[PDB]
Amino acid sequence: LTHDGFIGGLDMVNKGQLIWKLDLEIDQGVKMFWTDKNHDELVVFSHDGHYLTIEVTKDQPIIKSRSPLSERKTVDSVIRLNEHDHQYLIKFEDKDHLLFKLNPGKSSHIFVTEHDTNGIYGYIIENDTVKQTWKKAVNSKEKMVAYSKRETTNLNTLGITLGDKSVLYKYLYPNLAAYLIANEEHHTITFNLIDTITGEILITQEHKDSPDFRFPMDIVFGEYWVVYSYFSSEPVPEQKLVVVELYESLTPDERLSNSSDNFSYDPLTGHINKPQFQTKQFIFPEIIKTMSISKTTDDITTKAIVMELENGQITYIPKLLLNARGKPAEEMAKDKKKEFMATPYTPVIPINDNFIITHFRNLLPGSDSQLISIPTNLESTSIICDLGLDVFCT
Amino acid sequence: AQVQLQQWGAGLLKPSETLSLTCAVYGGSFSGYYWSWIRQPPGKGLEWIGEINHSGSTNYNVDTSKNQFSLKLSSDTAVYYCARGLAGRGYYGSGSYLRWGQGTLVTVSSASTKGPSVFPLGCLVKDYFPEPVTVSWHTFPAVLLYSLSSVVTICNVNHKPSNTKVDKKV
Amino acid sequence: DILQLSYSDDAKDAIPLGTFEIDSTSDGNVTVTTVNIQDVEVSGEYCLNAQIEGKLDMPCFSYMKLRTPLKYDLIVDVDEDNEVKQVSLSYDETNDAITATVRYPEAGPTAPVTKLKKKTKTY
Amino acid sequence: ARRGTIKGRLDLAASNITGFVSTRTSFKLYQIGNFSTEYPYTSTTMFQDDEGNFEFANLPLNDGVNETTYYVMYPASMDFNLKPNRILIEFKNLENGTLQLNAFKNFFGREYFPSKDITYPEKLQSMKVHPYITVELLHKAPIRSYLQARN
Amino acid sequence: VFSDDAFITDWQLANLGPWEKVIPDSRDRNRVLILSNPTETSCLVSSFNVSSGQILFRNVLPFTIDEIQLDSNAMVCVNSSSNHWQKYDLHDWFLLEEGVDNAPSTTILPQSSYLNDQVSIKNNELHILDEQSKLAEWKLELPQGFNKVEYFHREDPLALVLNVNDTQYMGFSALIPVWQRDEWLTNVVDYAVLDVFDSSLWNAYWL
Amino acid sequence: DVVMTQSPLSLPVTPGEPASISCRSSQTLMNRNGNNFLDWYLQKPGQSPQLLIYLGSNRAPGVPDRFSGSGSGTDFTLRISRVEPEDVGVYYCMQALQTPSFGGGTKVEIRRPSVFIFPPSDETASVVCLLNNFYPREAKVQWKVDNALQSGNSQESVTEQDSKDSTYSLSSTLTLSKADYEKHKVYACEVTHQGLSSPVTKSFNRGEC
Ligand SMILES: *[C@@H]1O[C@H](CO)[C@@H](O)[C@H](O)[C@H]1NC(C)=O
Ligand SMILES: *[C@@H]1O[C@H](CO)[C@@H](O)[C@H](O)[C@H]1NC(C)=O
Ligand SMILES: *[C@@H]1O[C@H](CO)[C@@H](O)[C@H](O)[C@H]1NC(C)=O
Ligand SMILES: *[C@@H]1O[C@H](CO)[C@@H](O)[C@H](O)[C@H]1NC(C)=O
Ligand SMILES: *[C@@H]1O[C@H](CO)[C@@H](O)[C@H](O)[C@H]1NC(C)=O
Ligand SMILES: *[C@@H]1O[C@H](CO)[C@@H](O)[C@H](O)[C@H]1NC(C)=O
Repeated sequence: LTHDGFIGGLDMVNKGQLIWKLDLEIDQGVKMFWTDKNHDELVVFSHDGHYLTIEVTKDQPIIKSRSPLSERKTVDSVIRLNEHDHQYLIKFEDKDHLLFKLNPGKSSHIFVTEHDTNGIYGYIIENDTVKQTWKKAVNSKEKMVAYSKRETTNLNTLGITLGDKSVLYKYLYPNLAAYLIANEEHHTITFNLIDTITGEILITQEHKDSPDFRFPMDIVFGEYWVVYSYFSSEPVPEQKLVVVELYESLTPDERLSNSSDNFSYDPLTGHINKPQFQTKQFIFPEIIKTMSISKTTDDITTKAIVMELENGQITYIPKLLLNARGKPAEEMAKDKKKEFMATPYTPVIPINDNFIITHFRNLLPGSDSQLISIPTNLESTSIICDLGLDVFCT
Repeated sequence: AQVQLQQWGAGLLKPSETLSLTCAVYGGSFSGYYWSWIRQPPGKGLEWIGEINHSGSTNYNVDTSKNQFSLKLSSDTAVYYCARGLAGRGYYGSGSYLRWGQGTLVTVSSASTKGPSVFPLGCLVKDYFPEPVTVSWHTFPAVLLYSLSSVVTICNVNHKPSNTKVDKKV
Repeated sequence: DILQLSYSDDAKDAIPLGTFEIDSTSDGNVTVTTVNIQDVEVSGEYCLNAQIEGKLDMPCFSYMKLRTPLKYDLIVDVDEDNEVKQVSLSYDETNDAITATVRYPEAGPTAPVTKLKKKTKTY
Repeated sequence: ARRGTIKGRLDLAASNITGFVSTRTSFKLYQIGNFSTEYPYTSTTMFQDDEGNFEFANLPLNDGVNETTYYVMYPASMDFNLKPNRILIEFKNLENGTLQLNAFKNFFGREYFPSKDITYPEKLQSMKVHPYITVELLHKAPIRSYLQARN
Repeated sequence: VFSDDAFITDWQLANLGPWEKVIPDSRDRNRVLILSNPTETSCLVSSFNVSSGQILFRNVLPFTIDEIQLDSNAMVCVNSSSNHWQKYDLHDWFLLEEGVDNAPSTTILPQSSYLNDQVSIKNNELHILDEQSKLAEWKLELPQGFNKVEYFHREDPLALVLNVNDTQYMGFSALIPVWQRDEWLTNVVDYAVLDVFDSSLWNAYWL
Repeated sequence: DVVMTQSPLSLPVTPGEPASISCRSSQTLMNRNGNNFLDWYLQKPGQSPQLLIYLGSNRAPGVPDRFSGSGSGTDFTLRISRVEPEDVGVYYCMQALQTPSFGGGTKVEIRRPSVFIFPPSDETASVVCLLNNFYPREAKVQWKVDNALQSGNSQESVTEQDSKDSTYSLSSTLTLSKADYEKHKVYACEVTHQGLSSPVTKSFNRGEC
């Protein structure tokens, strides 16, 4: 979907010959959704407040419907609600929220959560209505900067092991988001790892390391770990990746309150376990615009953090080089307790050109671009696509 | 028709003042076209040429926003269109106006808005001011104070100058 | 620095729930005192309200399923300047009441880099 | 007010590379030390000439008793690998009244100035800056060599 | 690992968006500068051989388009809030010079004036007219679409460029469609995925 | 300063046939290159103008094949291969040499009768008489109560032909106060019309409402 009004099918093979192109009359595009899991009928939203329903076929498409929304208002964004219930949430500028019952597509609470630079809010839907559930705005001088939620994950391993078959039980709580606050004159990049349901903070980590606030900073939320990156000076004027890894118990063998036979914990109430964390950071040569995570259908391989730089270059570095609880490698030498083949902490990550994708391509991504990871089969391989001003994949 | 224009204004302006309407662009190729307005007085007529360029080309019978691509003009009652004109000649333009604006209606009167009072029978709306009222799920022109009806062949009569949003069954 | 804490129905009113005070005794150590807590029947889903007259007013900072044997640890959060920054609540088994803790930001590593050696000039 | 001005030229003469593009390589400047501007100064330049001149100017400065301003320049090439890979810029007052220029040749991931307690620490290597700051490709691997080959 | 499938597997598209300004080049006369996709903080400036789709280089510069003007050529640009100005060389985008004291000079870029000189489209079909002796050489059908002629070069390395449809763009030379371009793909906001795919007991034994 | 005149002010033409509409100007239109700079437009009601021809005889993009033009100097012509009822609305000339004015007004009238009446509203008072989809173009609406006519205070609105059946339509409203309106019981809208033979009236008592 273009920023203008146009949809079109691009082939992932054959060097992206245009499979088909359809023109709208919406005059700017905001979002795309498959109306059902069948992947046959799209709904596409106007900037102006119309929506179109389009029939994707091997033939050229047909506009099977155009219609207004309930109120002809300008729309800021749309958040995908349930596949089965066929609901959507629309955030209008003027900060007005609309529940969206689109079509048949021919207690049981739902929680949905949205971010602005003014704050992080949270919202709950009940009884065909939306209600504010809480609010968290930063103060005047402050400004929320970077945000990410927890992408859902298919589960392989409930715990990270040690050399002597001992287990640390990586922390798996699904209702988490993480975010940044930057405050002027404090020069304090504050990191919070917030329960996105309730609002409890669980973690604070500041850095009075002379941040810049002028270079990009970004946050990505992993399987059991979080990475956010910023630029600052006091260690050195260099790009900085910070990794925090969330564990049930820092003790070598403890499953803290995770028995699951029939306990059936409640997040809404707040009797959940709370993690302990271990954090490290690293020294990086080049300024980082934006980060995301590789995937396949099953979260098997190393999750292979992908980075997009200022120059347009892309680079992937594995998850494993970013090991919190790493050691500076004098104390690892037959230190049996650490891990199986623990790669050391090694804060200086030099750039290795072998990693880089777009080997000699330019790939001007424009001011606002996104990285996405498209799963495939053949789990050694994954698609990562850079959509925005320029399109690119690999 | 994808690359199309949009119109802003106010519903009532008194007699004898300049008349503010503001276009808006959601399509490309601003620089290379001549952008003009048109007036259509009710009474079977249309006339305007106020064409402009990215650089000053003012030529009246007109402001532009290259940052926002929202061209603007401040000068009697008429229907007011934005437009898009070719730029064939050097500093003259080449007419050929296509992909028109969707229209503002302007009643140049001293009187004030009056929300349309809506009355079942199909749907009828009594004498109201200004025009127009827009019905949705047939309709003749409103007749002079303006009164307007719609037949069924239910009645979401809606009035932007009054912001009166009234729904009724036949 | 007085804080008042109150749950609200969000339609009827904010019904008061407790009162606390924040004193900066030492050079760089704030602390909380429970001037009084006013417990009444609490059961079910409620939205919280916290207000320190002067500095802070967080009207809806959290939402929990509350119960009258209040067994929560109330994390008020501070920073290098002795000013309240946030207010939030977690569950701790051992209190049978509301007890409050002030928290400093648990400063990050500023992890190390290679350093210049010690007289690698004539050695 | 008196300002600084960076002069420099990446050579591309010892190399025979002349089918280069000059738009994919970018020098960048940052300010760290003793700055009162409520944001450290920063800038980014492109090339000037085929022989490769690049230049910053209108540089803010500290003034008074040996008043220092620490700039750092990032020599990089996205098509080559530049041997310096990091540059320190040191801008102090002379007691005579003139402003002294000194630069140094750091590398990625070491402290710039010593840690304020080491007695007689090691000092970074300076480079001759009469004509200009002279940045260079790697002698031994001038090319970035993104493409790993099988075999 | 990479050398075998270096360009085979990697798959890049370059988009410029709908043109706003196009300026011929001081040297390599089958070459221009392409200005496109304005934004409130910056715009897209690139260099391009006209006789192909071969983009020579691209840059995002932090100026609204109006600052970008020729000299008094050397493509002068002047910030308006401050007095900051950049002089960039057309052929190789070298930043000839910078200042804040004063702009060197400016010349607002001229309008097309292509009609009355080189252009006539009379029988629903285009004819290139010589200014004198209007013999209607190099005539060409109007396609189903036509919006504009972007550019035309009458010199020895002849080239003509048409905004035929809103998003389709055709290059011509001495008529013959010489190359084809599509810039509907210049900015995508949101994305979705569609995949493609292929296409009692005793009786069971025998069948 | 150029004044442009459209020859037919109304051109009733049967569906199907070829036709032509002429236009003239004071000055000459002819560019040095050989362009005339005269454009032809269509406006269906309820819509922004739509461009048909851009040089007097060429065709602009996104226009059907049926339409074409001709002419030069001071006179120019639109011409349709086959007339169809969809192309109903006013047709306009325009010159682009200097100061376009949109002088024109060709009103294609390809037409060379449902009666509806609904009861008064609860509230003053308005009864609606709608003559919708009448071809013959000629109807007059008056009102009748207790054998007395009331043609005064009849606010009428006539819209043009349809694009599908080419049928003219109009509506009439007779507005009285409740004091004025309600003193009589049964009301009737009566119409004199050309397509039918004998005048037709639709009358209503209260009944449902
Ligand atoms: C900065 O200024 C302070 C005095 O305010 C001085 O002690 C220090 O040496 C200067 N340089 C740096 C790098 O801090
Ligand atoms: C510079 O340093 C010298 C060191 O001896 C000192 O005497 C002098 O006061 C300083 N002043 C200036 C202006 O550089
Ligand atoms: C005067 O300044 C110059 C550099 O500009 C310096 O070399 C010289 O030593 C200074 N004079 C004295 C007496 O130090
Ligand atoms: C410029 O582009 C044309 C079109 O493909 C190409 O033939 C020509 O070789 C290019 N110029 C150079 C110097 O390669
Ligand atoms: C000119 O420089 C000022 C200084 O920051 C900047 O704010 C402004 O955006 C620049 N001009 C333009 C057109 O961006
Ligand atoms: C413009 O529209 C035509 C007609 O729909 C179609 O061939 C295509 O979209 C465009 N044609 C060209 C030649 O660009």
